[PDB]
Amino acid sequence: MQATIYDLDGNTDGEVDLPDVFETPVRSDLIGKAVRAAQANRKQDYGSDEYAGLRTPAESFGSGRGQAHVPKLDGRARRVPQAVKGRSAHPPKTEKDRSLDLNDKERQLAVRSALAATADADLVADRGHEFDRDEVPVVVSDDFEDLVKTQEVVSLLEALDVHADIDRADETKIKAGQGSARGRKYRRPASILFVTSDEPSTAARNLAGADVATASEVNTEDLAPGGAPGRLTVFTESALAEVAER
Amino acid sequence: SKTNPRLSSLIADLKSAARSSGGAVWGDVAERLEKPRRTHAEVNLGRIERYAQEDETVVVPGKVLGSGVLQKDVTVAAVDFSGTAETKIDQVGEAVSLEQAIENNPEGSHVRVIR
Amino acid sequence: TSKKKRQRGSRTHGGGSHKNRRGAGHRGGRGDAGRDKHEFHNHEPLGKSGFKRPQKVQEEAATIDVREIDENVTLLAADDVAEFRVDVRDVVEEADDADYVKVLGAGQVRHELTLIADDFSEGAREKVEGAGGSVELTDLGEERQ
Amino acid sequence: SKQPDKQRKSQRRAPLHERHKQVRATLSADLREEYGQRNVRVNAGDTVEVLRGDFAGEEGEVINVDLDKAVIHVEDVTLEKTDGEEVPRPLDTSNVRVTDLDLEDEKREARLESEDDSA
RNA sequence: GCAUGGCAAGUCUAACCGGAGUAUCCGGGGAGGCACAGGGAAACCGACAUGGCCGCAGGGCUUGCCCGAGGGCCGCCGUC
RNA sequence: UAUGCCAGCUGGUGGAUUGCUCGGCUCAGGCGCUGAUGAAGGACGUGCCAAGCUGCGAUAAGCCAUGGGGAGCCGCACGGAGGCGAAGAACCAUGGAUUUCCGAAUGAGAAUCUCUAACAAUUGCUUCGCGCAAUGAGGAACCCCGAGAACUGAAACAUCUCAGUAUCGGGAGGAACAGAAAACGCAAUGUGAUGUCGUUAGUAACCGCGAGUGAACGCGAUACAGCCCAAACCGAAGCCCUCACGGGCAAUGUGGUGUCAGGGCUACCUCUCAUCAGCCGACCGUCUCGACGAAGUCUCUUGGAACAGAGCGUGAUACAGGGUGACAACCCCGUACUCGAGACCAGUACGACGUGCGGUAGUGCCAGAGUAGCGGGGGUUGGAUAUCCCUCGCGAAUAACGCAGGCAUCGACUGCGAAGGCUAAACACAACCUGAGACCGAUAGUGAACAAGUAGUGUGAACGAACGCUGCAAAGUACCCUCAGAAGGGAGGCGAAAUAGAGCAUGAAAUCAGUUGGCGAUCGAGCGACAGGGCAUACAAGGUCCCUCGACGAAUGAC
Ligand SMILES: [Cl-]
Ligand SMILES: [Cl-]
Ligand SMILES: [Cl-]
Ligand SMILES: [Mg+2]
Ligand SMILES: [Mg+2]
Ligand SMILES: [Mg+2]
Ligand SMILES: [Mg+2]
Ligand SMILES: [Mg+2]
Ligand SMILES: [Mg+2]
Ligand SMILES: [Mg+2]
Ligand SMILES: [Mg+2]
Ligand SMILES: [Mg+2]
Ligand SMILES: [Mg+2]
Ligand SMILES: [Mg+2]
Ligand SMILES: [Mg+2]
Ligand SMILES: [Mg+2]
Ligand SMILES: [Mg+2]
Ligand code: NA
Ligand code: NA
Ligand code: NA
Ligand code: NA
Ligand code: NA
Ligand code: NA
Ligand code: NA
Ligand code: NA
Ligand code: NA
Ligand code: NA
Ligand code: NA
Ligand code: NA
Ligand code: NA
Ligand code: NA
Ligand code: NA
Ligand code: NA
Ligand code: NA
Ligand code: NA
Ligand code: NA
Ligand code: NA
Ligand code: NA
Repeated sequence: MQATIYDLDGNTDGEVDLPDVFETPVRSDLIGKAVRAAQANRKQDYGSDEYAGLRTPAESFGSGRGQAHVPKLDGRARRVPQAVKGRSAHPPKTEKDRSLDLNDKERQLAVRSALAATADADLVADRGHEFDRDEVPVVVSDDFEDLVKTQEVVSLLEALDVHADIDRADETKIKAGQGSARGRKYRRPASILFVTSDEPSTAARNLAGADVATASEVNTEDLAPGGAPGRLTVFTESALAEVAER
Repeated sequence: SKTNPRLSSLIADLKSAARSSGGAVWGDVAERLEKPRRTHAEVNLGRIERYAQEDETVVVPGKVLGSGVLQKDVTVAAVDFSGTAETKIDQVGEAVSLEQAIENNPEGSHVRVIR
Repeated sequence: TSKKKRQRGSRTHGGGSHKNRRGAGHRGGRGDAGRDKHEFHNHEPLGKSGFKRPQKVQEEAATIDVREIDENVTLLAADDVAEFRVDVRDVVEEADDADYVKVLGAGQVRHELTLIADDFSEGAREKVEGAGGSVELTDLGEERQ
Repeated sequence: SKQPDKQRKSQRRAPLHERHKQVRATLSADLREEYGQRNVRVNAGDTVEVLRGDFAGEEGEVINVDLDKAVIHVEDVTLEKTDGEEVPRPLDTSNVRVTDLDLEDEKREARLESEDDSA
């Protein structure tokens, strides 16, 4: 198909062929499996102290005093799981493998498939993104990689009728639950992914909900956050070309 | 509890064809695809070459693999083909998707099932 | 929902009488205990059998059937064509950590083949010659007498 | 440290000299322009305007600055005790704006003016 | 064992290396594993890409008659 | 209708629940020894008032210097009084001063005190004098060398297994240990010090051949590094102390040479870029710390308070996180960017100084003994005839010799020189620094968020809790009445709220007081389910229900 290239003013400036991969049949099940793994693979091993509740010589009096055979020390029950201050019967364990494997092929196929869902304006709209454009992904001249101010990327985005998505991500949610106590107080919608070629866009990164990636290592997660296909993306002339062989 | 959205649709399409058109193979293939993957067909070229005949579409209710040699000029329809299978077959015949078969022949006529 | 997920409330978790799931007594003893007594059933009988030759006095032959060579002659475009001629040693995988390469005669031979290997089986020769071919024994193959 | 516990901790246990940064207030438009700084460490000499409390709107001279409790006393910003006495209502510098500076210190004034350091 | 999914006469990398958005992730790494032939204690030898018959589904036909993958019963082949 | 039953209401008791997190748990990166120059630990002191904790040591919550920092300060700890600070205090970094007694504890003794100069004790050197030195003890585990169970498993049990585990003895370091082949033995025209990771492989091997046990070579990686003696041949050409003088060591050999690319000697060729000794001496990276650091505190509404709603506007290489009277990029700390410092890498790499590498021919000059090896008895190992080690006895060769290649002997072949020594880097732990989290959230998570190894128990070894939350701000309740009264109560005052009033957020159940509805002093006990009546009921969140008649009318079905 055809890809309408845009200049830093938001005006058409020729067009390149949309590489084949963007024709890869969208497979949300495979994409979901790729995200699930990436999300599990960064989780940290945890678990209670091996000896928590075992540091005591408590013993059971056995039969004879009208008491249950529960280990006690200084007339206080201990160790056993039903006892306050006792061990945890089946606790979290450091030894547990909390990682998920995934065949390279299966994962690469998901990458290609997520790439392809990027070229479907309907999917992109269903995923939730706000925009008033018909073509997608949004391809742009390699000059984008030279921008330096966030504000400049804003103008370009407004010119491309895509800034509305950032308006969407411009709202943080204060989550329900104790995550807050561990530093996960906030969360926010995912907006535009900017795929460049030489280096992530320093100029676009701070944009509400924006994520910056590079064509050689852009993955399933940035292409389909949370395993949902169809993220409103903006590639770079050269980015678009590199992505082709992924 | 199938997971693949594509395999899921194919199955629904195969049913629509066996019901509307006079087809019986399509509903037959649809039932076998609904069964556990372990039971689906995994056929090599050697077997297609042995029981197929020209002008009679070979229908594999599974997947075709590239072991062995195929000389007959047949049209094979499968859920999928390994890269090699599809290459060898197109050299002397034609590899087709079940989705195309259902279209070019909704009455599923002059078809031979191979597993 | 899984089986495990539905156990809460069942008391026994499918073990029957609560007097069942205790120690190893419920398994007739730890591990293979009783493999000659109460649980002899389905255990290979006790006993010693045969002998082994030292690992480094053993030879491992790298084999291949004519059917494999033959089914891919055309495809082996990167290998001699003549009146085809293929050096088996260059076809067989594992042909390095192998003491030698041997051609076995399973399948058919639909071409005239000139095969070079360290060894062949009667069936392999008959088949390769019967299809108007020849079999050449390597120098290593010069170990027949 | 992105962890809330560690952030609050370091703020509550910061040594005395690191507490000056907990008693800083935004400068008025004029002062910002004059010295090229957005805020300054409120001093017991400065004049300030309350922008948030119940006393929002009122202005007065800073009477006291407690580093430990990171709080300031502003003249006339007080509470009526039961016995009738009038005591100060501690304010957080964050709800305050410095409209006038007490620059009797060569060092403070120097810091204010230099462009490589802030006061 | 089973359900689902990728690839398929193959399949998967391990430690580790490079990159990076730096525990995630992208690229590399097939060492080695299992599968691709078995039988024999060992020496050692080394197999049906189909020869026959029933016949389900399915297909065909001039509507019982053919073709009949899978399945079933035989032959035949490797080795002790 | 007393005693009383059931449910509720008002107040209480209690402290669940929800919300909150100054603590835990776990993972990761960095870093890593201290002590006779008396450590670590403990005791007792030390404040204006000082009991606990922290700090400190008779200079006692401290003294000095340099740098940073800054208008405040006098620890936790918010009182009273008083004081310190522009003579630049507080506070932070580095360095220095002080640093009681016990404590390895060392003059001798002793439950932290005492008696009349002290390296006690054991050693090395030695001016043979404690003159110069060493050792001792600590440390979270990690590490190395010795000693070494049993429960248990085998459905009993003895070998086996648990297990070379637990525990004990001795000792090192920041890492240990190992290490440049008398190797390997994919047997080869092959590999080439050592750890470690992955694999080889639950393979080979062991085993009442039961249960169980269990490698290696090699391969892919990580990191890489290779050398010094003894002797031959030389023979005082040497070394240590001392500023020197002088002394001490050393022919029982200091020093030169040399170390399987064997060496020495004799005659030659060429040459040094090997090695060894010593000099200099980092970049980068990584860890931590620090400097600077953009943009609203505008309007209306609600509110005790705007960080809320609506409206207008701004920054962003910064939309991580935290604070601030409620949901904050723009109010404050910080965050991106840029920059600086210390530590580690490392006395390493690089560079340089000195030395001199190597080759030919001749020469039976040299080359580590209770050894190699055999036997008796044991332990250990997968080690089976073929693991490693101990013990008693026996016991060789000399490179023209010897050992190994998984039974012995002889020959061949291939590999390799034991019985002397050193050796960076890659790997273990987690005390210490920092970071992180699909971990817990106060009966949880450490025993310990609090006085925590505290209170307390035991002669002792040892054992060992519970206790988090006023409020935006103390505005922490003046005055008056009452009272034996700084109690309590009444009235009153503060605040959005006192039913936030002090172990004070919320405030469940069991349960208590008062009280409301129903029952009730002639009557029977799984406390109810389902039907149906009485009596009782503010709203809300349910709105149906009753009777005449009529329509429809399954099975059944009359007078
Ligand atoms: Cl097949
Ligand atoms: Cl064998
Ligand atoms: Cl080798
Ligand atoms: Mg516990
Ligand atoms: Mg909740
Ligand atoms: Mg290989
Ligand atoms: Mg300034
Ligand atoms: Mg003494
Ligand atoms: Mg037993
Ligand atoms: Mg037995
Ligand atoms: Mg063992
Ligand atoms: Mg070996
Ligand atoms: Mg020497
Ligand atoms: Mg043993
Ligand atoms: Mg607790
Ligand atoms: Mg006792
Ligand atoms: Mg309360
Ligand atoms: Na304890
Ligand atoms: Na009881
Ligand atoms: Na783990
Ligand atoms: Na069961
Ligand atoms: Na049970
Ligand atoms: Na058993
Ligand atoms: Na038996
Ligand atoms: Na391989
Ligand atoms: Na350290
Ligand atoms: Na005190
Ligand atoms: Na001191
Ligand atoms: Na001493
Ligand atoms: Na002496
Ligand atoms: Na037993
Ligand atoms: Na017994
Ligand atoms: Na045994
Ligand atoms: Na090899
Ligand atoms: Na504020
Ligand atoms: Na012996
Ligand atoms: Na050897
Ligand atoms: Na508690």
